[PDB]
Amino acid sequence: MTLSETQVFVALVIALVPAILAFRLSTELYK
Amino acid sequence: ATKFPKFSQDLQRDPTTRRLFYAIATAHDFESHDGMSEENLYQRIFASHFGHLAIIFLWISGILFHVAWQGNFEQWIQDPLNNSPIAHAIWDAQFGPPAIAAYTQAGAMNPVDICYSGVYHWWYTIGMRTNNDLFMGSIFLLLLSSVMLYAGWLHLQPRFRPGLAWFKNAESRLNHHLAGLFGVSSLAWTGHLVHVALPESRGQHVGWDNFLSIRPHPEGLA
Amino acid sequence: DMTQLTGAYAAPWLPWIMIPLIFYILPFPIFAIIFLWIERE
Amino acid sequence: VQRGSKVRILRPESYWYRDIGTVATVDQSGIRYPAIVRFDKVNYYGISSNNFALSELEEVE
Amino acid sequence: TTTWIWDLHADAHDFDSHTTDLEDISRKIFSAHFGHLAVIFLWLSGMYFHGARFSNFSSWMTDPIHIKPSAQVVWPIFGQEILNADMGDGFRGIQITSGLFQMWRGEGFTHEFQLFWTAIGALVMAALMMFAGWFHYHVRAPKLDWFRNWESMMNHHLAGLLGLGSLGWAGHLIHVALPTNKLLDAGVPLEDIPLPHEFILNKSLMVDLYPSFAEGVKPFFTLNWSAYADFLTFKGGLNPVTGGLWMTDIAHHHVAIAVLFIIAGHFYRTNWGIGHSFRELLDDARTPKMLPIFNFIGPVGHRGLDKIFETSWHANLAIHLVQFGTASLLVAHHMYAMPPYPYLATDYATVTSLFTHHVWIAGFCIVGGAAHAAIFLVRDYNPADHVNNVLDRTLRHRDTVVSHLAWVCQFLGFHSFAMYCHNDTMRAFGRPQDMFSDTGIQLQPIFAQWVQQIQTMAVGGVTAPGLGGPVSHAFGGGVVAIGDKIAMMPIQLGTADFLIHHIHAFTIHVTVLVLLKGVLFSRNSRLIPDKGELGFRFPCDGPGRGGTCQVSAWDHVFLGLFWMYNSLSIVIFHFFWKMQSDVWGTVGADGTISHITGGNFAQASITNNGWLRDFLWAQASQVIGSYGSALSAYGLFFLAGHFIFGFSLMFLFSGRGYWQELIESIVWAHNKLKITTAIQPRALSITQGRAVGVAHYLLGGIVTTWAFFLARMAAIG
Amino acid sequence: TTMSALYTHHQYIAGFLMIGAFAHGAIFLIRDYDPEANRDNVLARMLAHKEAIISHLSWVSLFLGFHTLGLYVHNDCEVALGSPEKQILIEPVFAQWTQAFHGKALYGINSLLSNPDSVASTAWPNYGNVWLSGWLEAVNNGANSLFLTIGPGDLLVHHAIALGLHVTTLILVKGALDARGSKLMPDKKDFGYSFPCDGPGRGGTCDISAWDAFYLATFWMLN
Amino acid sequence: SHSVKIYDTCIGCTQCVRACPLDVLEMVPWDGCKAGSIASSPRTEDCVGCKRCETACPTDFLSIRVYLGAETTRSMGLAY
Ligand code: CLA
Ligand code: CLA
Ligand code: CLA
Ligand SMILES: CCCCCCCCCCCCO[C@@H]1O[C@H](CO)[C@@H](O[C@H]2O[C@H](CO)[C@@H](O)[C@H](O)[C@H]2O)[C@H](O)[C@H]1O
Ligand code: SF4
Ligand code: SF4
Repeated sequence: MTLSETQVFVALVIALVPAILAFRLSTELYK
Repeated sequence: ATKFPKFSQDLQRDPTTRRLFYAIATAHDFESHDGMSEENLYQRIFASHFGHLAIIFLWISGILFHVAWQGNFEQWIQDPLNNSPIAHAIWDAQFGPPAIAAYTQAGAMNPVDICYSGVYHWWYTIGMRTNNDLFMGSIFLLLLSSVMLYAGWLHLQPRFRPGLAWFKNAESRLNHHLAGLFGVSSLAWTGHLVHVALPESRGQHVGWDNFLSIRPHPEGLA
Repeated sequence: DMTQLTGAYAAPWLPWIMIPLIFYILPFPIFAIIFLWIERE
Repeated sequence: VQRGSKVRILRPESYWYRDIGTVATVDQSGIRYPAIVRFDKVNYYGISSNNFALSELEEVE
Repeated sequence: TTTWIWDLHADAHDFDSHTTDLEDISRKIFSAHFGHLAVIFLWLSGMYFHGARFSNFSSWMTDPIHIKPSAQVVWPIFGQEILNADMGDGFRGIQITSGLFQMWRGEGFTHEFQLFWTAIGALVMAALMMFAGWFHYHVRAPKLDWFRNWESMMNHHLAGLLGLGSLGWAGHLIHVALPTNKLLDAGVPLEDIPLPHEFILNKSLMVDLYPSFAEGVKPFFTLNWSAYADFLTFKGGLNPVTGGLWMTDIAHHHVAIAVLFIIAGHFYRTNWGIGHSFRELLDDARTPKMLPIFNFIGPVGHRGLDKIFETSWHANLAIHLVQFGTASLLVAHHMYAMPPYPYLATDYATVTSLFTHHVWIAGFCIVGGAAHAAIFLVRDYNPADHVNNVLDRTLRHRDTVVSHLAWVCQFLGFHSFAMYCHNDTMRAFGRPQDMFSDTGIQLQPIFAQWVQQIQTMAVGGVTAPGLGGPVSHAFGGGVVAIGDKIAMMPIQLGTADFLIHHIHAFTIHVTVLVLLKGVLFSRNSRLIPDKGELGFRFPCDGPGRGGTCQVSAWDHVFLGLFWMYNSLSIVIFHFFWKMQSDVWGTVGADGTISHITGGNFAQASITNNGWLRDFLWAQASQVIGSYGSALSAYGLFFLAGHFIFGFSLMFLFSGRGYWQELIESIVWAHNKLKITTAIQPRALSITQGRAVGVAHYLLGGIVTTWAFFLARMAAIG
Repeated sequence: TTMSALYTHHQYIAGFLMIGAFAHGAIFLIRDYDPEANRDNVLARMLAHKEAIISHLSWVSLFLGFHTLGLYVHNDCEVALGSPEKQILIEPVFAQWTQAFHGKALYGINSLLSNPDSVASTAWPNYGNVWLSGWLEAVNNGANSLFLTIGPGDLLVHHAIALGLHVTTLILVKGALDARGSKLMPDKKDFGYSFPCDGPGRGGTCDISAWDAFYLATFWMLN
Repeated sequence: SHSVKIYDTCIGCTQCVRACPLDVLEMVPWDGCKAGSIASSPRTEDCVGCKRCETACPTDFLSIRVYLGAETTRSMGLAY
C-alpha cells in the first residue's frame, strides 16, 4: 500500500527544517 | 536611488524598467559586482554550489515522495510490462468530468499523470520494493539537502570561510575527487549492489534491520 | 470518482487546499512583497 | 621614409595591417603621426588614406 | 564594393533621388507608364495565344461541366511530362485556375481563331505603347501645366476612359455577347452558333432572340426605354444553366454606369466656365462652412492641400494604391457571391484562386499606399504650405491617434483571439457548454444577420420592387445547382463567423497601427527629433537612447508587410474553409446537400486546435500525397515554400556584423590562393538584410498556401 | 515512450552544455586571457591561426550543406516525378564495416569479430574474453537497439547531423576567436562579452559581439 | 552616463563636433597634429550614445570612441 496520513504529516514537518536552513542560507548569501 | 540591486550601483540609479530586468540577468555574474574581491568571489561560489546541491536533493526527494504518496509503485512491480507508472496526482479544479475520466488511468482511482522519466525502472533494479522504501529514501534526501544548506551557511561564517590558497589547491582536489568522489562512491555503490540490489533481485529482502545478518554470498567474505 | 476531483491517497484534503494556496491565494502577497523589495529606496 | 616609398603597416588596429601602401606625404613639423600613406583597398567606411607614425612602418622599396 | 551592386538596382526607379526637376520627373513617369502598359499587353498576348494554341478551349466549350480547363502544355524532358494531366476529352495538360475559359465564354468567344486575333491585337498594341513612350519622351514630351490640369484629367478619365469604356463594352455585350450566350444556354452546338458579325449584318437573326430589335434605336431617342426590357433587365439571381449572372443584367449594368460616368465627367471646370474647380472645393471645406459636428477641423480645413497635388507624385501614388486595394478587395468579395461568368461558380479551383489572388493583390497595394504616404511626408511635404490645416493638425495629435489605435488593437486581440484560447481550454477540459459556440455561450452576429434579412426582404419587394431574384444567393433565397454542384447558397452566420470577423478586424487594425505610426512619426518623434533629416530609409540612429533599431518609416513598411501577410492569410483561410464547409458541395439525388468538409466550420473553427487539425492537417493530404502523380509540382512547391520561409529567418534574426566578420576569414583564404577580385566582398546592409528577409518570408509563405490551395482544389474541387 | 523521452532529454541537455562550453570559453578570452602570460603557447597559436580555422570550418559546412541538401532535393524530384528508383542511394559502407567489426554478421563480410576464428574474437594469448559469448547475442538479435541496421537513408541523415555539428561549431569558434577583436572592430575586448552593436557606421555592425554568436548558435544547436 | 574617449590619432577635422546632435564635443587647441586642434568631450553627461561622431570620424581606426555606460534619463533620451 501507499503512504499513511501520519507518514505524509511527518514529511511536512521534517521539510520545515530545509525550509528554515534555505532561508538562512539565502539571507547569508546576501540581500 | 533604489536599494535593488545591491550588487550594482549603476543599476540602482537606472530610473527605467531596464533596472529590474538587468538586475536579474547579472545577479549570478559575481565578478562584475561592486567591490567583489577575488577571494570573496570563490567563497560565494562555494556556498552557491551547496545551494544548488540542496535543490538537486530536494528535487529527487520530491520525486520519491510523490510516487510513494500518489503513485502505483507496489502495483507496477507485479507486472512491469502490463502496468503503467504514475508520476503524481492531478488537482486542477477547472477539469470537467470528461477530463477527470480521461486522466483516471493506469488503474488509479483519481486523475494522474503517467510517469515517463523511468524512475520506476531505476528504483526497481536497485532494490526498492515498497512505498515505505521510497518514503525513507525521500526523508533521507530531505535531511541530506538540509545538510547541504547547513554547509553553505557554515562555510560563509568567518571562522569557516576558506582562504584563496585552499581554492587554488588543484592537486588536493584532483586527488580527493578521483579517489573519494569517483572511487569511494563507486565502491560504496558496489556495496549497495551486492548487499541490497542483488538479493532483492533474487527474492531476498535486505533492509536496515536485517543486513548485518544476511551475507551477500554463501561463502561470506572469505 | 468521475464527476469531480477526488483522491484515493493519504490526506486527500491536502491538494484541495495547497493548489489554491500555492497558485492563486499566496502569489499576489508574494508579488507585493517582492514589489516592495525592488522599489524601496 | 619619404614620398615615393611603398611601406607596410605594423599597426594591429588598422584595416591595412600586413598590407602595402604608398606614402603620399611625410610631414617635418613634429606632429605625432606624420606619414600620410595612401592605399589601394578601401576600408569599411570609405577611407583609403590614414596617418601613421614612422615607427609603425617597414619599407619595401 | 559589393554594396554598389545592390544599391544600383535599388536606386533604379526613384526619380527625385536624382536632380529634382518636377517637369523632367513627370515626363519620365508618363513614358514609363506607356512601358508598363506594353508589359500588360505583352502578358495579355500570351494568355490569348496560349488560349488559342495550347489549350482544350474548343473541347471545353462543348460541355463545360465535365471538362477541366487547361491552357499550358509541358515538354517531355527530365520526366516532367507527368504534370500533363487528363482534363477529360483526351487532352493532357495543366489545369489552369485563372478562369480564362469562363471569361472568354461570357465575352462571346467560340473558336480558337478569335483568341488568336485577340493575341495579335495585344501584340500590336504593346508595340504601340512602346512607341508612345518613345514619342512622348524622346520627341514631343509635354510640360508641367499639362500634368497639373486636374479638371481636364478627371473629366477625360471619368467620361472618356470609364464612361466610354463601359458604354463601348455595353455595345459588345448587346450586339455580340447577348446573342452568343443566349444560344449557348438554350443548347445550340458550336457549329450552329453564328459568327458575331452576323448578328449585325443579318439584323433579323437577333430579332427572334430579342423582339425589341425590330423597333430599332428609335425608342432610345424618344425615351420609350421600356420597349427594350428584354435585353436590358433588372433580374437578379443567377442563370440556372450556367450559374453566372444574367447577361441582360450585365448589359444594363454597363449601360447605367456608362451614363453615370459620362455625367461624372462633366463635373469639373476646364475651359468653358461651367463646372467645379478642385481649389474652390478644397478651400471651402473648413469652419464655419462645414457642419457643426465637424468644427474640430478648424478654420483652415482643407485649404493648403492643393499644393500637395501640384507637386507630389508620391502622395497621388499613395491614394491610388489604396483605392486599387479597395477595388481588388471588392473584386474578391463580389465575384464569389455574385459570380459573373458562365460555369465559374461550380469550378471550385477557379473561385478559390480568383478570391485568393485579388485579396493578395489588394494587400500589397495597401502597404504600398502607406509606404508612399511616408515617402511624401519625408521628401515632398513642406510645412509652410500646411499651417493649421487638416494635414498639420493630424501631425499635432499623432500621439492621441496612435495610442487610441494601440488600445483598440489590444481590445480586439483579447476579445477575438483570447476567446479562441478560452475555447481551446474549455474543449480540452471537456466543458463544451462553457465554450463560445452555437451550442455553448452564443455570440450571434446579429447585425450581419439583420443585413442578410434586409437584403432578402428588399427583392421580394419592400425597397427594391424591380428585381425578380436576389442580388446574391449568399444573402438569401435558395440553392443554385449546376451539374449537381452547388453554385451559390445562403451562407449562414453563427458564433464561428462572429469570431473570425473580429479576428479580421483585429489583424487589420494592427496593420493600420504599424503603417500609420510609421507615417505619422516619419519626420520626427520624441526619440528622434530629426528623423526626417535621416531619410525615409535608414537602419537606425545607433545603439543609444536605449537602442533605435527600426525607427525609420521604411522599417514600418517592413513590419507592415508581415502583418498584412498575417491578416490576409486568415482572410483566405476563412474563405477556403467556410466555402468548403457551408457552400460548396453536391446536391444528391435525395435532395440533400453534402458539403466538401461536411459542415464542420461551425464546431471546429472556434478553436486553434480545430484550425490545426481539421483545416491544416486534414486538408493538406492532397498536397503531401501528390508525389508520383500529376499534382506533384504542387507537392514540390509545398516543400519549396517551407524552405524559403525557414531560409528567410537567417536574414531576419541575424545581423550583418556577424556576417562581415565571417567574410574576412573567407577573404583570407581566397587571398592565400591568389585569386582575389577587385570588387570587395561585403555583407548585405542592415536594410538589405531586412528587405531580403521579408521578401523570402512572404514568398515562402504565399507559395505554400498557393500549393496547398491548388492541389486540394484540383483533386476534389 | 520512456526511451524516447530519456534520449531526447539527455541529448538536448548535452547540446546546451556544448554551446555553454564555447560561451564560457569566449568569456575567458575577453576577461581572463592574458596574452603575455600565454605568449607563443597553444592559445596564442589559434588566435593567430583564427582565419585558417574559421575558413576550414566554413568549407566543411558548405560542402556538407550543398551535397546533403542536393541529394535530398534530387531524391525529392525523382520520387515526385514518378521514378523512385532513380534516387541516389549511397550505401553507408564505412559504418556497416564498423558494425561488422563489432559483431554483426548481418552483412556477411565475415572479417575480424564478424569472424569465428579471428584473433580479435578468440583472443589467442588469453582465451579470456568472457564478455563475447554473451555480447554476440546482443548484436545478432533483431529486437534490441544496439547496432541497428543502417541503409542509404541513414547515411544522408548522419551527414546532415555532421552539417549541424560543424556549423554550430563554426558559429561558436568564430565567436570565441573574434571575441577580442576583428578587422571590423579591433578593440572589441574593451566592450565586454555582451553589447548590442557598434552602431550603423563602418557598414553596420548588428550582432557583432561574442554573445550574439552564442545567440546565433543556439538556433543551430536546436536545429 | 556614457564615456567618450578621444585618442591622439585625431587630425582635428571637427567632423565629430558637427555630427553630434547633443553638443557633447568641442575642439580645444592641441599642437599634436597639423590642424592644431583636437576633439574633447566636456559635456559627456548629455551623451545619448548615438555614435554619430564615430560615423563621421575619418581616422582609421577611429580617434573617437563611445563606451555605453550607466543609463540615466538623459542618456536614454526620455522626454517623459
Ligand atoms: C574525498 C573527499 C571529497 C569528496 C567526496 C568531495 C565531493 C565534492 N566536492 Mg570537493 N573538495 C575536496 C574533497 C572532496 N570533495 C578537497 C580536499 C578540496 C580542497 C582541495 C575540495 C574542494 C572543492 C571545491 C572548491 C568544490 C568542491 C565541490 C565538490 C562536489 C562536486 C559537485 C557534485 O556534487 O558532483 C558530484 C559528482 C559525482 C557524484 C560523480 C559524477 C561523475 C559523472 C559526471 C557521473 C557518473 C555517475 C553515473 C554514471 C551516473 C549515475 C547517476 C544516475 C543513476 C542517477 C562534490 C560533493 C564543489 C561543490 O559543489 O561544493 C559544494 C565545489 O565547488 N570541492
Ligand atoms: C478621353 C481621353 C483619354 C483616355 C481614354 C485616357 C486614358 C488613360 N490615360 Mg489619360 N489623359 C487625358 C485623356 C485620356 N486619357 C487628358 C486630356 C490628359 C491631360 C489632362 C491626360 C493625362 C494623363 C497622364 C499624366 C497619365 C494618363 C494616363 C492614362 C491611362 C490611365 C492609366 C492606365 O493604365 O489605364 C488603364 C488602361 C485601360 C483601361 C485600357 C484602355 C487604354 C488604351 C489601351 C489606351 C490607348 C487607346 C486609345 C488612345 C484610347 C481610346 C481613344 C481612341 C478611341 C481614339 C489611360 C490609358 C496615365 C498613363 O498610364 O499614361 C501612359 C498617366 O500617367 N493620362
Ligand atoms: C504602382 C505602384 C508602384 C510604383 C510606381 C512604385 C514606385 C516606387 N517605389 Mg514603391 N511600393 C509599391 C508600389 C509602387 N512603387 C508597393 C505595392 C509596395 C509595398 C511592397 C511599395 C513599397 C515601397 C518601399 C518600401 C520602397 C518603394 C520605393 C519606390 C521607388 C523606387 C522603386 C525601386 O527602385 O525598386 C526597384 C525594384 C526592385 C528593386 C525589385 C524588387 C521587388 C521585389 C523584392 C522582387 C519581386 C518579387 C517577385 C514578385 C517574386 C518572384 C520571385 C522569383 C523571381 C524567384 C519608386 C518611386 C522605394 C523608394 O526609394 O522610395 C523613396 C522604397 O524604399 N516602394
Ligand atoms: C469585440 C466583441 C466583444 C465580445 C465580448 C464577449 C464577452 C463575453 C460574451 C458573453 C456575453 C453574451 O453571452 C450570452 O450569455 C448567455 C448567458 O450565459 C448565453 O445563454 C446561453 O447559455 C447559458 C448556459 O447556462 C444558458 O443559461 C442560456 O439558456 C443559453 O441561451 C448566451 O449564449 C450568450 O449569448
Ligand atoms: S543593432 Fe544594428 S540596427 Fe540596431 S542600433 Fe545597432 S547597428 Fe543599428
Ligand atoms: S555618441 Fe552621439 S551624443 Fe555622444 S558624443 Fe557621439 S554623436 Fe554626440
